[PDB]
Amino acid sequence: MLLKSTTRHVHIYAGHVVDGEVHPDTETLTLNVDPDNELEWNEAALAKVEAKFRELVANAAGEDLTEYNLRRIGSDLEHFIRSLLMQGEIGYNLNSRVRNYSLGIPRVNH
Amino acid sequence: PAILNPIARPEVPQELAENIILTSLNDVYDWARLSSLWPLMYGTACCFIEFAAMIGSRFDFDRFGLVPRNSPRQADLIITSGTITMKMAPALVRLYEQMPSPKYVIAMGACTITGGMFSSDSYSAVRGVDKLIPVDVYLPGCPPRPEAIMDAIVKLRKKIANEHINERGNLAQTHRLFTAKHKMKPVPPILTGQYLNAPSRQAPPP
Amino acid sequence: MDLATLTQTITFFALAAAVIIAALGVVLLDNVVYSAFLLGGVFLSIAGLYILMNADFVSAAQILIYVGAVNVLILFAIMLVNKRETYTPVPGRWLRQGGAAVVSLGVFALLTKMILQTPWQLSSVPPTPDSITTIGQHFFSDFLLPFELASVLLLMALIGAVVLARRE
Amino acid sequence: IDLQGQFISALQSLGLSHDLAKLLWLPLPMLMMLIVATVGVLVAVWLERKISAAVQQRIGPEYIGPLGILAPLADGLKLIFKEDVLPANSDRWLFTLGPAVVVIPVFLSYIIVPFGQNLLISNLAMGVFLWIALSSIAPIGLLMAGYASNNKYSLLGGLRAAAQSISYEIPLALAVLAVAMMSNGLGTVEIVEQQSQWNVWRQPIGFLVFWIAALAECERLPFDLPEAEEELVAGYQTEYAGMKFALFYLGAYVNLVLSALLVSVLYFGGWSFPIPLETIANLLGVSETNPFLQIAFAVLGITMTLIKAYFFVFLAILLRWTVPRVRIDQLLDLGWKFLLPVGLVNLLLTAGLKLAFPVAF
Amino acid sequence: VFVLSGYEYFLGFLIICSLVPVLALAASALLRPKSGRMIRLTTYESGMEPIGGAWIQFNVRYYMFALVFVIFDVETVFLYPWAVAFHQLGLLAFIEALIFIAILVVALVYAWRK
Amino acid sequence: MQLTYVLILAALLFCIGIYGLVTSRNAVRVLMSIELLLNAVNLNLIGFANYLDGQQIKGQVFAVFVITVAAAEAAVGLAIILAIYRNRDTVDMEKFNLLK
Amino acid sequence: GLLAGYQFVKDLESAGALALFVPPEGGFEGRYQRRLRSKGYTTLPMSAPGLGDLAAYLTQEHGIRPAHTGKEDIRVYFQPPLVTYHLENLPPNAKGLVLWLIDGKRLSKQEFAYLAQLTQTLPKFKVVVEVGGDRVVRWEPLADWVA
Ligand SMILES: CCCCCCCCCCCCCCCCCC(=O)OC[C@H](CO[C@@H]1O[C@H](CO[C@H]2O[C@H](CO)[C@H](O)[C@H](O)[C@H]2O)[C@H](O)[C@H](O)[C@H]1O)OC(=O)CCCCCCCCCCCCCCCCC
Ligand SMILES: CCCCCCCCCCCCCCCCCC(=O)OC[C@H](CO[C@@H]1O[C@H](CO[C@H]2O[C@H](CO)[C@H](O)[C@H](O)[C@H]2O)[C@H](O)[C@H](O)[C@H]1O)OC(=O)CCCCCCCCCCCCCCCCC
Ligand SMILES: CCCCCCCCCCCCCCCC(=O)OC[C@H](CO[C@@H]1O[C@H](CS(=O)(=O)O)[C@@H](O)[C@H](O)[C@H]1O)OC(=O)CCCCCCCCCCCCCCC
Ligand SMILES: CCCCCCCCCCCCCCCC(=O)OC[C@H](CO[C@@H]1O[C@H](CS(=O)(=O)O)[C@@H](O)[C@H](O)[C@H]1O)OC(=O)CCCCCCCCCCCCCCC
Ligand SMILES: CCCCCCCCCCCCCCCCCC(=O)O[C@@H](COC(=O)CCCCCCCCCCCCCCC)COP(=O)(O)OC[C@H](O)CO
Ligand code: SF4
Repeated sequence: MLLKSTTRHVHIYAGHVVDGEVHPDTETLTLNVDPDNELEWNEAALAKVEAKFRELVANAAGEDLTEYNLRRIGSDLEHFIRSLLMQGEIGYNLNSRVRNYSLGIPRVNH
Repeated sequence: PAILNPIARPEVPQELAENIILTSLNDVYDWARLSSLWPLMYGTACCFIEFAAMIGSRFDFDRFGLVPRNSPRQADLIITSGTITMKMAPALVRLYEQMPSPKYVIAMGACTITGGMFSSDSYSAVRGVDKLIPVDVYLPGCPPRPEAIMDAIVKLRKKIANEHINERGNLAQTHRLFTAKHKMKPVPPILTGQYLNAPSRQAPPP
Repeated sequence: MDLATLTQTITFFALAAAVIIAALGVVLLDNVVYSAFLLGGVFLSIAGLYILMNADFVSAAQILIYVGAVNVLILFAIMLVNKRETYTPVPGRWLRQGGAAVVSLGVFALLTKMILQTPWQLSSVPPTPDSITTIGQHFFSDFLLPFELASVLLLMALIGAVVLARRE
Repeated sequence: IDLQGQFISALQSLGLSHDLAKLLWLPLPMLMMLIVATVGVLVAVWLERKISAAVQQRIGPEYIGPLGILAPLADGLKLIFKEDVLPANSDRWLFTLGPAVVVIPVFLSYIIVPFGQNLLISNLAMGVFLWIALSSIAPIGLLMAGYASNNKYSLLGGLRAAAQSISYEIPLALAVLAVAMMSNGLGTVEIVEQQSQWNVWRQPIGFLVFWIAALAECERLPFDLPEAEEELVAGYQTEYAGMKFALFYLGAYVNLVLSALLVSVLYFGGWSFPIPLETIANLLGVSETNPFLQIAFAVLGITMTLIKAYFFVFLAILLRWTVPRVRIDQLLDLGWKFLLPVGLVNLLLTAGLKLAFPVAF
Repeated sequence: VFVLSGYEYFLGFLIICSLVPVLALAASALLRPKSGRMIRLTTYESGMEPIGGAWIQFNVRYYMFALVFVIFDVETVFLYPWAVAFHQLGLLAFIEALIFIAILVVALVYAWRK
Repeated sequence: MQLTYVLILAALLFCIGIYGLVTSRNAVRVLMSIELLLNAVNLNLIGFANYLDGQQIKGQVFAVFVITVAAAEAAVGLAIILAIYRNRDTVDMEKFNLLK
Repeated sequence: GLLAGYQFVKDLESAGALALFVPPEGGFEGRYQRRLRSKGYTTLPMSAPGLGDLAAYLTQEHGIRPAHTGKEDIRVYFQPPLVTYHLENLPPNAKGLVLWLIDGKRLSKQEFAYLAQLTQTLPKFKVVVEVGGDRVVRWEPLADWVA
């Protein structure tokens, strides 16, 4: 069975997406940043997120594969995404979708 | 750092349509869809009961066409009623993603829009479902009067009637997916059958 | 040379093509459930072929029994025996496969020669439309022994099958 | 009038190969019956939703149309536009075929629904027996919907559905058998023309058996086991999303209007405003070629068929909210332990009464 | 030769009825959202994940209930032409059909006693 | 649509059923092939009844009996297969050989 | 008359501030918003009962104070003007930006007059306010309906 940490704009699984399926593997740790397109992404920001994901899964892991640790990785990835959005590297989508600012409203940095 | 949490500022402006025939057909596409919402029979806690009161004879959502459905495959509306703990958050996202694409969400009660009375000193409640799924309508209040759930249904119908068949592009999932090998010692699942046939149930240890 | 006969020929050849393709699928396909459903396809096509031969009662009877009772039985039993099909190939296979193929082709050629050679007695008189009342007359005048012994046949089949498929 | 005569004659007046005109007319009734079947489905959905609401001191759909008239239209058009899902390891071709095999033979059985004499598609010689044979293909559809799923939830539902649809096929045939004993035949028009001055009054047990067996075709809340939400989620339907699920949602109400019309024609008669109407020689009407009287009696026959079909649709969707469900084993004991013995007893009784008193049988 | 009157309609109506699903299900395919591939494509297990293994614990519960159905399905086929032709037959056919039905009744009793 | 065509079709169905009865390895498929064979026989009977003996149809009653008994023999054969499966736990017809 | 043309958009471009009278079932005015959006105008509905002065929220800035709940002592956010910030983020070929207010019944006549006057200044900015009412979707200029 799968082991996953699924929240908004982060989806970590424990398998390999071959064509759309998941296929639990016990060492792949796929990642699916922002499926619903709450935000608008760039090529540099996605690379930063992938690098953070790698250094978070590789440099700090010798522990079990419980769903607790998967959630613990997803939480750090989402804090990193929120920091990227605060600094302004990315932004909300503004498209005609739901548009509920889940990571905070736009403020003016006083 | 000029404006924190900025907006997109997009390009390629709209590519929307104008001819009377296609907008008149969009009228029917959106009328058939909003006046036959089928909610998923999904309750977790207190608010569900008020939702059930909204099913009862005192005032039923049967008018304006709402028939509660059991499986998410036929449901196109999930009225999240109850506090979502961290134990059950992935059990909701699943039920949401396991459900056809022109779908909607209503976060009812305070415990699904901000965390509610559990937004403080609680270590297990998800502080709002807006950080799990794209909510469409929020109605506040510990258990909201079941004629406030119907007000939320009114505000959701007038949002559904807004959609545009020439705009269903903002409805798929982009799937920016990656991969990274790990070394993390898979453990055996500690949740199986074996409750009464367990050997430790039949005789005390010496 | 007509619109009725043209339809009766086109439908016959369509149903014959359906019979051949579904019957080849029953025996050639690697998956067994596809064969279990193409079998009902065969039975439905043959039920149509009966109607095209002025036999309206026996076609409905076939649809009742073959694609309504025997097919459902075969589907249940095919579900009962699922174990993921770990069939290891056996050496002495091309021998029996080739033998079956050649004996089948030879028997078919022999039967086709026999059918195209013998002078059947066509007896050009239009058949009867009320084909069920006649079958009702033959159950109790001519075919009384078989009609009466089919009951005991069904009873012994029920007894023996319950005994074999019982659980104890 | 004989609209067929006029159509073929006016079409042959401009040539067009008279024999070919008879081929150019089949679509006319073959789609008139489709129209009445679809309207019957809309009526059945509307009646269910508006009668279940009255029974429960409630109000059904009222914000769709004037009286919720457009509620079935909306519920269908929604399911048209819905994204269809096909789960991971499920089969791809038995999936999209189950909901069609459970529907095609339910529509095909409308060949034999009379709606008044000369007002039906090709009164067949097999008639009701052809319907008994065709109603045995839906279990293949349910087994197909269950076998082509990676969900063991729904295979167990497909099996318990295909095992209920075969339990109520022997008594459903033993009731039509007793009706065909009296009817001298099997064609529906020939079955009903024995009512010339109703079979319910001479088959008071076969009527009960037929009606119970027809309600127990995986249709009504008396049973509705594969749809019993609480015990199991939708059974086999739990994985169909768009139009594939609407085919189940639709093939279950057409299978109800069909049964209502069939109980009407077997035990009551799609004719016969109760008095022996055709003995209205008291108005000195030459029915034979009366240009009207023909249309007046046509309308009377259609109304008298629909009254007694609506009676049973009403009574079925009323029992839905009156009779408690039975598990699955109290269900399989109705057939094979109560309905099959009583069906055999009714058949033997009709035989004994037809051999002794050949009049009135 | 073909003398079965009423047929012409069963073929045409069979075609027009088989055309209803393959047309509604194609109209729905033309106008409906595209794919939803990633995790929409899993099996519904009440929100949790499939337990694994995924068998059925085979039971003869539904072979016997199909055996006994086949038996009486054949019985009805044998009884239909007797009932339709009960006029020209009269007596001495009721006796044979009654023997048939009694044998089938003993069959049902045997199936119901185990 | 002639008698020779119906007979050749029945012979070809007989052929296919024989091939499936000898070649197939699963155990229910041989029963399905036997059913194909019995259908090939019923087709002969109905063709002969429709063309040769068309008034007092006697191939059609014989065909009714053939259908009856094919149902019965299937009901018994699936029972035999369930019995052998309950013990050997397979249906591979190339493993029911207790000989040399 | 069961199907509408584009008179709504013309009337909005003429008056500037309309006052809908939608029926209290809320599924028959979204099509008029879709008509607005198809012309080039971009909408944004923000449920009037919940805005402040309507001048600090729409024109000027305003310090939003989130819900500290015992932790995280009082902090302000200063979200930008809800209009001047959305007039800058219009799509390239955008005809304007109309402001939709769902529950307009809660506002007062003073705020209605303010919203009407705000349309003349600040050019690319129209206003629709769903004041509750009639059983058909009728509109009326927002400069009217008051005084
Ligand atoms: C969604 C569900 C509802 C949707 C509606 C269906 C869509 C169609 C909409 C069109 C409606 C307009 C048609 C006007 C109805 C009058 C036509 C008629 O009666 O025509 C009747 C003729 C009669 O046919 C002839 O009828 C003759 C005599 O009548 C016979 O009819 C029966 C057979 O014996 C009776 O037993 C009777 O005694 C017998 O004499 C002979 O049988 C001939 O062989 C036969 O050809 O058939 C025909 O062309 C009829 C063929 C067309 C069928 C349409 C009928 C629709 C039902 C309308 C009922 C109206 C009720 C009252 C309306 C006002 C309100 C109070
Ligand atoms: C070049 C391209 C070409 C492409 C072709 C495609 C284009 C399509 C063309 C236009 C579409 C029109 C579709 C419908 C038109 C109506 C045709 C008609 O009127 O067709 C008339 C037909 C035909 O039957 C009639 O049949 C009699 C004639 O006898 C013969 O008619 C039949 C055919 O032979 C039978 O075989 C009969 O036994 C045979 O003897 C009549 O007198 C007429 O002649 C004959 O037409 O009527 C019947 O079949 C009876 C069925 C209707 C009965 C109505 C009861 C109505 C139900 C009530 C409505 C309300 C329901 C709502 C509530 C429901 C809840 C349950
Ligand atoms: C007088 C009638 C004249 C014509 C009548 C036609 C009626 C049916 C067809 C409607 C016209 C548009 C059809 C195109 C097919 C399609 O869906 O394209 C894909 C686009 C989706 O947009 C697209 O979305 C696509 C992605 S996606 O797959 O949709 O997710 C994306 O690629 C694309 O860019 C985006 O624009 O959708 C459409 O074009 C329309 C789909 C929904 C239209 C429903 C109309 C409802 C009418 C039924 C009610 C009428 C009652 C009876 C009348 C007889
Ligand atoms: C085997 C064959 C079977 C084939 C199957 C058949 C498929 C049929 C598919 C078609 C079904 C469509 C039904 C529509 C019913 C309906 O709309 O509900 C009626 C509702 C009720 O509200 C109304 O609205 C009005 C109020 S208001 O102004 O809207 O607010 C007021 O009238 C009142 O509320 C109420 O009347 O109307 C509406 O709410 C607005 C929706 C607008 C509908 C569009 C008009 C229809 C146009 C068709 C397309 C033609 C294209 C050319 C036109 C230029
Ligand atoms: C349960 C699933 C299905 C199982 C079985 C499926 C198999 C299908 C059944 C096979 C049907 C058999 C063959 C049909 C015979 C056709 C020819 C025929 O029937 O003769 C009739 C006449 O035949 C025809 O005219 C029919 C030919 C047209 C049928 C073609 C199909 C129609 C397709 C739809 C209509 C399309 C029209 C527009 C095309 C441009 C006889 O007329 P009658 O009944 O009145 O008897 C007396 C006769 O009138 C004169 O004495
Ligand atoms: S939202 Fe309020 S009423 Fe509902 S479960 Fe949470 S605390 Fe209880």
